[PDB]
Amino acid sequence: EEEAEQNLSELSGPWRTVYIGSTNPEKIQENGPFRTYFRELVFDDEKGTVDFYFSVKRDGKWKNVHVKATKQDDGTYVADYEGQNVFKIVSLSRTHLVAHNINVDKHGQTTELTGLFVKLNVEDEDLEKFWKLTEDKGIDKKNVVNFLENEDHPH
Amino acid sequence: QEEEAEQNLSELSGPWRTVYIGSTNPEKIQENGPFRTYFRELVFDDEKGTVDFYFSVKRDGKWKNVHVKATKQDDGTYVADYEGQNVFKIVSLSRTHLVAHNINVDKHGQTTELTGLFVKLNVEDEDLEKFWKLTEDKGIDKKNVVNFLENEDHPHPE
Repeated sequence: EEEAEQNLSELSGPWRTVYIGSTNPEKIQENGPFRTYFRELVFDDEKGTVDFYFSVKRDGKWKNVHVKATKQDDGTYVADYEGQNVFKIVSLSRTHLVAHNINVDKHGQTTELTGLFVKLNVEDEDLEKFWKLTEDKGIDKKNVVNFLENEDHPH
Repeated sequence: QEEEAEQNLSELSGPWRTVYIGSTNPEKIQENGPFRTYFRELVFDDEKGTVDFYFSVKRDGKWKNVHVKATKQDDGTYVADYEGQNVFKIVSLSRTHLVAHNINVDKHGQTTELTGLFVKLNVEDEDLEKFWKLTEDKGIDKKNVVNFLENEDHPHPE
């Protein structure tokens, strides 16, 4: 029985959107800029930044987008994406993230958003069980596909 | 003569995703292969002894949503029809992971052995309550919240 030491950087990895709510429905409608499907998040304690990787549809086409946010002394984060944004983490753990985002667009219109995201956790012993099983059946390592990374880097 | 297995897998139902899939025959999991399956959801029914699989596959340029129902056997294994006959065995399971071994026999009698690792997307009640309270605090109407876990308008992994 052992567990990895908790470090903010240990929260980095694949994350997925569960729910997103908005005071302005147009922002999260089909082709809305905030109807974002999360791919991965990278937390950096030393630089005080969070990098967001997500996908969103625009002009009927899916786009891969990266946004870097910077921590403020008040602990909140600022990011530029379809206007200015102030992002606040309401609850966080090894498995979930609940946040509140304030957006002011290029016309001075304000929208407040709430979101629930969850982390996809892959443990070491489970990976080991899969690999031992795979060699037991005589399957070559080049004969296995990583589905998780394909979803994290769609097109 | 082993004894009976007390099986309560009902609470493992929910959204699950594919992590890895290995195969003795590479053509089955390559692009356009019938076994390059992106899992979406698993529903276990302890009373009927079944498992329903919901997943997506791309067959010749188009994306397909597939539903497969499997049935347990005295054996402890499950059988299902999908691109042939299949015998599925759960080798390791827990609230978050499933490691399985599947044997497929296609229409030409060819036997393929596959291994797989799948992980569960677990959404806790404590966190769901926190989100709904916050949502209410900001005056957002429930009609204005989008569910991203069960939504047909999603991105393609390939």
